[PDB]
Amino acid sequence: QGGKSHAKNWGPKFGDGEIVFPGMIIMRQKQGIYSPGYNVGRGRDYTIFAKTVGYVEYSKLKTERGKTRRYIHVVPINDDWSPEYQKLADELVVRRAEVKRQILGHHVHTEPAFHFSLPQRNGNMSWLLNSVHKFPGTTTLA
Amino acid sequence: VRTKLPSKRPFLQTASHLAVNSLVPSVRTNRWADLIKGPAVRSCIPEIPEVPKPSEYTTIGTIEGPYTLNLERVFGVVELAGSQYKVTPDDVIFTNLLHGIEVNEVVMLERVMLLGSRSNTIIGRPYIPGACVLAAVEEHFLDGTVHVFKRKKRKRYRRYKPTRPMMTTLRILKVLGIDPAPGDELGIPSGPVIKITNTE
Amino acid sequence: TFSREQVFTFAKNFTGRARNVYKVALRRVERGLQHSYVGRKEKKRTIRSLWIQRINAGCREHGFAYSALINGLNQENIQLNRKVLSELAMHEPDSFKAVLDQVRFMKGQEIYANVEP
Amino acid sequence: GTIFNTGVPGPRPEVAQKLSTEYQGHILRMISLAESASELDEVLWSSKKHLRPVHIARSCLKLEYLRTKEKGREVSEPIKNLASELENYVELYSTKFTIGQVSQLVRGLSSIRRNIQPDLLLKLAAVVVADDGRQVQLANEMDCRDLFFGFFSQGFDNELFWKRLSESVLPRLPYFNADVVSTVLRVVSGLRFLHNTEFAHATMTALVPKVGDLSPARLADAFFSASLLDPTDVSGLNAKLEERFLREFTSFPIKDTVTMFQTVTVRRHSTPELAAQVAPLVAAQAHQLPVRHLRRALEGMVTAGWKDTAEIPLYAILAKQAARLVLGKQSAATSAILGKHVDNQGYQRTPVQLLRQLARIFANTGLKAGPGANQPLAPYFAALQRELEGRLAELDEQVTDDFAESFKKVGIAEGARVQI
Amino acid sequence: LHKAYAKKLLKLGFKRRFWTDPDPQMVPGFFDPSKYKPRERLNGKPNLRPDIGCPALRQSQRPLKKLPR
Amino acid sequence: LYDGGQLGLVKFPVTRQIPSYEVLYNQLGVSKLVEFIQLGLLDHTKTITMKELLNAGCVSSLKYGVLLYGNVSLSFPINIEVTACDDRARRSIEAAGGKVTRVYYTKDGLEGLLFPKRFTDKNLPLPRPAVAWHPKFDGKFDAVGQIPPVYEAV
RNA sequence: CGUUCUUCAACCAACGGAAUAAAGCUACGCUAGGGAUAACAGGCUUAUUCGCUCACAGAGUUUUAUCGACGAGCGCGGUUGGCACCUC
RNA sequence: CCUAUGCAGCUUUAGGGCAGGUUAUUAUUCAAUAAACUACCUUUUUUCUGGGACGGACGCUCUUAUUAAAGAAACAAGAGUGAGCAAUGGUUUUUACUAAUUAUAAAAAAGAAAAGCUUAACUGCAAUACAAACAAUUAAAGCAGGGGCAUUGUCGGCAAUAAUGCAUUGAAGAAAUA
RNA sequence: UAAGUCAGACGCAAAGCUACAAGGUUUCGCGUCAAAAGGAAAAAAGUCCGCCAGCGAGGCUAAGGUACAUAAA
RNA sequence: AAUAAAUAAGUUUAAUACCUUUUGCAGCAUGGACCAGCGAUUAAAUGCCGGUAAUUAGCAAAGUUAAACUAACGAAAAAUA
Ligand SMILES: [K+]
Ligand SMILES: [K+]
Ligand SMILES: [K+]
Ligand SMILES: [K+]
Ligand SMILES: [Mg+2]
Ligand SMILES: [Mg+2]
Ligand SMILES: [Mg+2]
Ligand SMILES: [Mg+2]
Ligand SMILES: [Mg+2]
Ligand SMILES: [Mg+2]
Ligand SMILES: [Mg+2]
Ligand SMILES: [Mg+2]
Ligand SMILES: [Mg+2]
Ligand SMILES: [Mg+2]
Ligand SMILES: [Mg+2]
Ligand SMILES: [Mg+2]
Ligand SMILES: [Mg+2]
Ligand SMILES: [Mg+2]
Ligand SMILES: [Mg+2]
Ligand SMILES: [Mg+2]
Repeated sequence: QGGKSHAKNWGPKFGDGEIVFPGMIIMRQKQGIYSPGYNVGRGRDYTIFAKTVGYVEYSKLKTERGKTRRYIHVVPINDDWSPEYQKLADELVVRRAEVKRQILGHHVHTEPAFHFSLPQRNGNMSWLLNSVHKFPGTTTLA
Repeated sequence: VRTKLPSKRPFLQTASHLAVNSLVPSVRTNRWADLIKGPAVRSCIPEIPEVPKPSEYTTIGTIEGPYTLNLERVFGVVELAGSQYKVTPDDVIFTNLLHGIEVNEVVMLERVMLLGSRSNTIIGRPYIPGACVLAAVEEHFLDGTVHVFKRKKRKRYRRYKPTRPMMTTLRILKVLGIDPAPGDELGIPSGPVIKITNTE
Repeated sequence: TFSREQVFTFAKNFTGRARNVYKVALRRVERGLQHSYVGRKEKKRTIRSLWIQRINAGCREHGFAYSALINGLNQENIQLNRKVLSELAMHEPDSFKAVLDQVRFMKGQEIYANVEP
Repeated sequence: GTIFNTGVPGPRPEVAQKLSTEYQGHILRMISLAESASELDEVLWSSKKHLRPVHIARSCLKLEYLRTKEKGREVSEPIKNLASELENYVELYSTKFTIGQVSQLVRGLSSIRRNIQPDLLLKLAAVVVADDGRQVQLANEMDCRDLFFGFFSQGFDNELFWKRLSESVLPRLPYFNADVVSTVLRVVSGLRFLHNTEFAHATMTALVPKVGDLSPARLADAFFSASLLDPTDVSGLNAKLEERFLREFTSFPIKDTVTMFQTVTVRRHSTPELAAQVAPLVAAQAHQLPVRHLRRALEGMVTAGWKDTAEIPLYAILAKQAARLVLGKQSAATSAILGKHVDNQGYQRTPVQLLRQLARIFANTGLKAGPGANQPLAPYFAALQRELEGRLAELDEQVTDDFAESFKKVGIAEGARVQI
Repeated sequence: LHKAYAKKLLKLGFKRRFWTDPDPQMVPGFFDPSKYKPRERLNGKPNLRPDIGCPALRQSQRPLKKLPR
Repeated sequence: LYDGGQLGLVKFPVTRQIPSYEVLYNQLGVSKLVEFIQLGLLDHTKTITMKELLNAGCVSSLKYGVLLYGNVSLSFPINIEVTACDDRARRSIEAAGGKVTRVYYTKDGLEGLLFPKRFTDKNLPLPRPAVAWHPKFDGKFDAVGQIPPVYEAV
């Protein structure tokens, strides 16, 4: 009788000259209307995301067969295309997290603090429990 | 966008710009608009001067004892306490509370706008220089209670606030500035004995 | 809520049960005090209307109009208000006419502090 | 992410494993992991009813670490206000601290250039020296090291305090590490009344077999102190220290090499090592050489007698480096940002005393500044004129004459600005 | 847990630290043979009966049923 | 707490893991033990037992035992007997030359250790020590505690 | 006997699904409420109904005597409807 | 007349029970058990809705009007779906090819078909974002291990937008305790 | 504020449903009422001007008015 | 809605009770004939969040209960010698 499907927000998220950080989504589209340019990626559903720190750019290209192609680019901070820019981006990522924690305040906790320790698997932290809970380092050999 | 939750986009963008500025220094170091910014001024036009006005009221002495008054044949218009009055000797007027005067004191009123008799009239534009009116302070009183009441039907709203205004009473003694018409002169003593206590 | 003493003090001049019956008098007291707030506001409008009527009647006896007088006073820098002008027309006809003649014809003799400069 | 609301950074596994544990001590970890002065203040405010002397000692020590992060500038307002509040707790618990806790307290407050009130400082000293220092025996090496340097920086010069402390520590000197002994030697040199006491000789003798374990920074300071303390080299430390420097000349950082080089020159032991000394300076001149060390390099090279060479104009680059530090100009290049060059830390006003010393040293170098269009000393004096123009109030009759002598010596006496 | 729901739980006095409670019988040297009880499996089914169930899981109290007679 | 009928709080799974019994022990840090000795509330020249810790005020109320944990830099030997210990504490004490012993006590034995006067004032013999512990606890204890501890010099 | 990990199944399609399961009559009816909501009357609307004008095609056959249409516009509140504004 | 945390009486091949009689089986010299028949006891019998009943509907996708940011309702309108594929997945080579889907101006260094080898339709983790009352739902750089095709690139299923179901209870494989 | 609210109404301007009807119904942009006294249009919730702490026989204006009713050519 | 604001005392102008309930009530929606007396978020235990103090609390009387605290990276070198 009635009914409606859940809405999908297709469209751009940033304009020309806006600053982005790695992992941020720039475009949500149902078809490949826009193609990935430099310093960007594309998901299996045609989601375009940034892969470095920089500013968003838009450009148009005319192909060999007379079709129009549209790209999305991310430009480095000072137009630095050298391979040394990657380490600068890594430092900026660490700094950005510190800025956010300072603004939010101490009472917005960003790590858990339980009365027990989480198990370790394959050298990383795991959220799955072991069959038995034991204190670390409270037993000797044999 | 459909959600009513407030957006955090401005917070996410500020954290990105702050991080870059903290680590990467800028190339420019000056701004011309700041370099030539001039001193702060009050305005860009000359100030408008004010128009002088005569003094409102001033004490000149005190009254020693009981007196009597007779009727005269002159009148005038005087501005006092924000309103105008038409006065002749032996009149009583009620005004707002006047500060700095006491009962049984004589005051001088200088904002005279009109003087008249039975043979001549003098018109001020807007004030007459060299004219004055004398009066005696008789009372500083609280007037009758005024009951202030407010209510809104069906809204559970009701307010009651009684009040008592403050006022002053004066009796006119003499009007100076215009001569009576011929044959209208008062040829006998008229007013009280005043002890002058204001010499400038 | 007003007390019995306050209610009966206000209602001492009311008619019938409105004088000595609390429930009847209380509603009559509150409605009357509401009338008084409106009454004080309207008083200032009515009195100014009466002043203008008296001034206009005096002006037209000489062949003038109220609106012409108000404009003429502002050109001469005369700042007499309507309460005073109303009283002059009723009680001081000669002075009221002198004001009209100055505004219309401007034939008054000027006065200086030094009569002989 | 997925765990927290929008804008909240995700957890750090390293921090998460510290806080999630079966053992107590939550408050201590919270203050130890604080990343800013404001964050630490909030932790103390919300835990006021449960603070103890151990918490206060750690809080004052954290001020040392926060200051280190915020380098390139003086102590900020939030740090100063936080230090003031901590002092009230020190007075409250002044009678409950242990020797170790007092040692941490003084070190943290000294690193922030905070002067403890004389009445409170006396109380803290009394705790350490009470019972003739018999409680000092139950302390580790680090506690003793921080006691000596912490109080010395504060300026406590009570003879009885130092006499008792020296007596108790004396038997343990042979068993301390090289760095700990070096710190003790520095304090002895600064305290005149201990210059010729047996304690000074005992310290020098104890350091003889531990020279090889000294760190580059402690090694440089030990050589400086030993030169003033034992000019006769009776203990042999100077001989051993010089031998190690010669063997490991290029194995130390620039700052330590400059300090040791200057000490050798003033000791009149100069040898034909200038060629080896010049190359490291030019190789690393934009970094590892602040204003103070730049002056030290000039004095050592000038005293040694090295002369400007066409291949390596060391004096010319030093003038540019000095001008850069005075002006404070920064660079946005990626290499400079990643290299953490000192010149990009910002602008820091320098004392006029250093400016006069640098100007005199450049004048004594013997190079011209004005006459030539591009002279080695041109950039320094041009920057000096600009800097002085903004601080004329600090110029007096003596300072103006001192610069005028330097300006005439270099060859600028026409009353005109430097070409550059 | 969402902030609005968490505050209500804390306001009511929720302070649990572990998923379950420790067993004092497992501490060495403190085993009491008299107070022996085989370990049981915790029940995960909430009591949702609106007549004798949890007042926080029903909107209002319902009348009780009749007894067999 | 009613949410209108959605009942969102009971849409989450249930966990049944049993926590370790050692959460019933009193925890004592090595850094706190040293502070008491430095202030003079504990005698470091003789063996330290849980009775001394209780009287000194390090431990508030004991029902099962004391767990020693943490890292500390020591300069003098310490000999301490506790019921449980981690590896960080053992290394710290042994580095200075001390000895850490894990002692096994029963319910009745622990009472005699802490309050011997409670038995002598009533002219009662002290509780007797245990013979051995269950093999399931091998690797948890080093020796069987004696109700009157044997103090030694350090 | 209990716990953890890797996984699946049934009724939940009234598809945020739980009191394990599970149909009707009351004109013999009872209580608590609503004009927040129907049946009669009033109100708004005028599709429909009715009337008038333009239109003069077509029948009568010189006549717009009389009858009378496609189509368009306007009016009425009396026909069949729509809404739920007043009163439970 | 409609609306309730509704009440009561009556009815039955609506659910459950056996507590009188009859009947069936078994046992001692007025008894015990019950998917039967009669009697009796107790419990259930949605909501939306241009009033209610009758009829219809309830999950999830695509498209139309409210213009060319997003979002936006009615028992408004026009169409799909509760799957399929051991290759129709992954990856290399060749070229007289450039389609089709429920619907649709996707796409040329891309696809489809043909030929060859394969199982990444993995194990353990994850910065940062889209969306969003919450629950859940969506995209994803990167790190370690073992692999596939290439020979230094890609693979954590399928052009994309639908093919689904919380917790509880039950069951299976393995591992750790007791 | 771990509060109250989850019955909304009309004017101008658009679209769906109805009959390019309804003081109809469903969305959407602005305003007013709701919770707003005072002035103008006849009475005047939603239109036009304009937001009331109190008193006064001072003055200037808005919308709207200026042969009588009824202030002002 | 029986009053209000004024007045030369002749009169003139302004002015559809209250409560409850509602998108909206002078309401042809609800309740009250009038007066006096009576008549409705109270107490206990526990938890959460502010304010004001004590500077651990209770017993006992040199010894015991309750609570609270208990390792995080030992990182500073400011010597015009
Ligand atoms: K349902
Ligand atoms: K009715
Ligand atoms: K209807
Ligand atoms: K009566
Ligand atoms: Mg359907
Ligand atoms: Mg009824
Ligand atoms: Mg209705
Ligand atoms: Mg309606
Ligand atoms: Mg219904
Ligand atoms: Mg969420
Ligand atoms: Mg590979
Ligand atoms: Mg793929
Ligand atoms: Mg509702
Ligand atoms: Mg609603
Ligand atoms: Mg409507
Ligand atoms: Mg309302
Ligand atoms: Mg005017
Ligand atoms: Mg008139
Ligand atoms: Mg209604
Ligand atoms: Mg009645």
